[PDB]
Amino acid sequence: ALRYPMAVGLNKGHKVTKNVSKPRHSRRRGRLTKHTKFVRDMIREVCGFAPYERRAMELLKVSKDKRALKFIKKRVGTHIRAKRKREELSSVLAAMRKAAAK
Amino acid sequence: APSRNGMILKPHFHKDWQRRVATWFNQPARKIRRRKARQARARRIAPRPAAGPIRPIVRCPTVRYHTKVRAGRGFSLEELRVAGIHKKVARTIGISVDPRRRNKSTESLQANVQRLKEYRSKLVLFPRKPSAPKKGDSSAEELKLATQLTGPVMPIRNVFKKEKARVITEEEKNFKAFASLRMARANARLFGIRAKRAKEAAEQDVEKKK
Amino acid sequence: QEKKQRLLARAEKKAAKRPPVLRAGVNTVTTLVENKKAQLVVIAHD
Amino acid sequence: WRRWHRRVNTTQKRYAICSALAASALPALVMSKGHRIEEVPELPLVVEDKVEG
Amino acid sequence: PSRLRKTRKLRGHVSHGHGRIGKHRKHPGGRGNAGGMHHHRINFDKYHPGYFGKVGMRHYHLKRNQSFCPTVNLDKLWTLVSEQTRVNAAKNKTGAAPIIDVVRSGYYKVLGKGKLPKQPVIVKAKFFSRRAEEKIKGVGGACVLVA
Amino acid sequence: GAYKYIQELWRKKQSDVMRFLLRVRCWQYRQLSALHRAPRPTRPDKARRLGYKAKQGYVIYRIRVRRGGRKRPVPKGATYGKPVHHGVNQLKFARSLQSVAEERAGRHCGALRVLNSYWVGEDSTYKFFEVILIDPFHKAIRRNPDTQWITKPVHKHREMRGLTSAGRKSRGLGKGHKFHHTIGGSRRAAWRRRNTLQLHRYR
RNA sequence: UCAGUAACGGCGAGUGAACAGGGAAGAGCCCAGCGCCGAAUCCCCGCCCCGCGGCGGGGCGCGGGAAAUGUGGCGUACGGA
RNA sequence: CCCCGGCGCGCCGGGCCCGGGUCUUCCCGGAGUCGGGUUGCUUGGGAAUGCAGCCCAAAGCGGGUGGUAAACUCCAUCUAA
Ligand SMILES: [Mg+2]
Ligand SMILES: [Mg+2]
Ligand SMILES: [Mg+2]
Ligand SMILES: [Mg+2]
Ligand SMILES: [Mg+2]
Ligand SMILES: [Mg+2]
Ligand SMILES: [Mg+2]
Ligand SMILES: [Mg+2]
Ligand SMILES: [Mg+2]
Ligand SMILES: [Mg+2]
Ligand SMILES: [Mg+2]
Ligand SMILES: [Mg+2]
Ligand SMILES: [Mg+2]
Ligand SMILES: [Mg+2]
Ligand SMILES: [Mg+2]
Ligand SMILES: [Mg+2]
Ligand SMILES: [Mg+2]
Ligand SMILES: [Mg+2]
Ligand SMILES: [Mg+2]
Ligand SMILES: [Mg+2]
Ligand SMILES: [Mg+2]
Ligand SMILES: [Mg+2]
Repeated sequence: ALRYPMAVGLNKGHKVTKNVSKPRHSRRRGRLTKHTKFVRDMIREVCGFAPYERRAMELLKVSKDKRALKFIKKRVGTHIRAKRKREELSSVLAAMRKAAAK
Repeated sequence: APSRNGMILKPHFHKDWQRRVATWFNQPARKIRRRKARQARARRIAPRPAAGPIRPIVRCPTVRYHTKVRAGRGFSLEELRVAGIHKKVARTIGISVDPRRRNKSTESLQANVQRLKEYRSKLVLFPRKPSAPKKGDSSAEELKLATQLTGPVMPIRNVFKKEKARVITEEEKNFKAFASLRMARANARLFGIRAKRAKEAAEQDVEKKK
Repeated sequence: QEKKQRLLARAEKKAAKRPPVLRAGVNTVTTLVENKKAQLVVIAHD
Repeated sequence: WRRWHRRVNTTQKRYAICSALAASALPALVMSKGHRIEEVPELPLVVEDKVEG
Repeated sequence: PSRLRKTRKLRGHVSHGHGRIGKHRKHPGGRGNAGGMHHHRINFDKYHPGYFGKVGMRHYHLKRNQSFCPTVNLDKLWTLVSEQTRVNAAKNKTGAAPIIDVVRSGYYKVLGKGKLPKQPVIVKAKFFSRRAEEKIKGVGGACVLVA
Repeated sequence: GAYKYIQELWRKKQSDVMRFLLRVRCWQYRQLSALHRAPRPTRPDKARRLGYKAKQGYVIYRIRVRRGGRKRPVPKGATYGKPVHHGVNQLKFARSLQSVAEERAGRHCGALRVLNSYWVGEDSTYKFFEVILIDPFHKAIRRNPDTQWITKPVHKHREMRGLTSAGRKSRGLGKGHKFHHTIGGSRRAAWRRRNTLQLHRYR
């Protein structure tokens, strides 16, 4: 058919050629590096876990995952931050099982 | 008290506004001072252009102004990179640099790249040591003609591509401008729910199938 | 005092190998230990 | 902050300059302004450009 | 000028034009818009219906550039191009119609008020009204959409 | 790379290691006077990333500020006003306790310039901050171009005009839609401009 | 200029910004950190030459000190080595 | 006619031994801070614009923002302490 660019609709906009360039280096901020992961895993060996993290893990051992999130969320503050935190502790608990199994 | 028909007015004079009145009786004296600092600056940097560094072209944001272009802050690193100008050398020879600005499309990128190349073609460059020219410097003949420039460098102007009269086709005559717009609004409004309904529909029948 | 001497002798040697040495500091030593370039690390107790 | 200054439309200000120039060429009006032009050769009085130097 | 104002004529007349009985007191009735729902209710109801109350949704952070959409009617459509543009098209024989780009003239939407001359034209705009497109089509023209 | 481990180590303030060190050090800090010259930065990593350098002319001070809000200092709690201004408790001070710590260090050592500060510990009653100060007349400071800025008379008592990092946090500065109060450089600057009547000659 | 506007408000009295646009002016940069360089860094003392009413420059001292709990060079998100 | 200043041209002794393009391998960040709860003030900022006290208390394809609270999900945009 005949079709025009339109100021409304799903394909709205004046048509231009998009140009692809490397992302600005400021956009990699907060990317984990193997050295910074190694340093954080070392501090985790020296220091350990916080009392709230340990209490969360006790909830996760008995498979109280829903209650574990609510405790974590109440302590860290946000759902997304808690979801990421619950996952790490479960990964830690999973690793401890494997190490014991070995 | 109100009196017959009248506008309801809410003047904002319930503070101590007289303590903070800014008269403008120094306006002509400000205008002279600003001009006198433009002249002493033009003399100070001559033959460099009085206006200042060359600025790029940029399209104004929002739908109210995107039909217009103007002078931006400075050329972007992608623009300078494509034009073979070192970013630290750009400011020394009258070119402005904007590390923040991103080039999203090619055409705008190319327009500033060409603007740079045109500017580099008009640049008359005086040797660092007057008696010892160097590789990139302008010849002594074209230094005798180097005169200061007034006004913005290579002024930016909104040019319109004129289209001549052409015979209207049956395809164009048949196009439905109103219907096309109204249907486009509907499609972009019901897209998300329609996709949801299609997904649920498949699930409902699949459980019947399996 | 004796690094000044070595440089002066280096000038005499010029006008006409690095021996092994300890490494001081927690910043220097930590980087060496991560690189596995240290054979023995001594840490003060206080 | 009494309003000392007044805006006058450019079109009117130019009008006022045309009225002044038109009036300046009529002996009756220039006489009636008190000027002693009873013996100037002509109105308007145009002299050669030498007097500019 | 103060020489043309009432004060000069009111010299010698006691009360200065505010009456002997009611006098000129400081603020009888209140200051500003006091009393709208009270001793001043008739004036507000009589002359400012709708003044009190709330209506319609709030919209935080309104940006008036988002709804920029200047409009032009069809009766003004041919002024956006020079005169010789129209006369040349009307008298030529090949049937070629001129292009009127209303965005270049600072308009986005084309409205239908008025009638067009019997002369084909190609119109470019972001938006059209339904009657604008019909009227534009009635003279042999076409509507072209731009983004 | 030791400064990386220390930075990460001090992020685990609830670990067993850190709890022991904070507890004992808060106890020690609590046996001294409220303003106390310190011999070296308690936190070499934190101090240096705030601008400190381990050279003559940089000095450290430890300040002890009482915790809690600002009680309105009115006799017998009477405010003599309207009910909206009857509050005596639950009121808060506009500036942080880190800022107040810098001001107390800054006022005491009037001949020194305050660079920055950091948190070293706290208990239920006291917050402890170490403040970095610079002697603007030592020659290790005046002759180094990178630090000649802080010797200028415009930088006298930065902590007392809300110019330090801690001090400038209560001023509501920043870019974007969240900080429209301080367009023009400051709240008063925004207010003056917005509350001044521009009467042009031709109006 | 947006704009007495979006908004706030016994939604009463009242209060009330910003983006975009046009101008004045126009300028950009530096650390910590990550690294590598024999601490390559700095202050003060005495003697010698120049200068000495903005106390500095150079040469010499197995002269003292700060500094490996980190000074200087390179380098900082536009990436850098 | 005096003085100060500025702008230029030469000599002595110093410092710097300096750059660009493409490949290859490497490195890259600010914590009792963010964010969350509550309280008080504050704002036009309205299920909370900013600030502060107290409590909780982070992460690293993370974090902040995207003007109506919240979950899932894409985008865009910056890179705080
Ligand atoms: Mg009346
Ligand atoms: Mg009236
Ligand atoms: Mg009478
Ligand atoms: Mg009377
Ligand atoms: Mg009267
Ligand atoms: Mg009366
Ligand atoms: Mg009155
Ligand atoms: Mg009150
Ligand atoms: Mg206050
Ligand atoms: Mg904060
Ligand atoms: Mg800032
Ligand atoms: Mg208006
Ligand atoms: Mg009411
Ligand atoms: Mg107010
Ligand atoms: Mg603006
Ligand atoms: Mg300008
Ligand atoms: Mg470094
Ligand atoms: Mg940046
Ligand atoms: Mg930063
Ligand atoms: Mg108050
Ligand atoms: Mg208020
Ligand atoms: Mg929303």
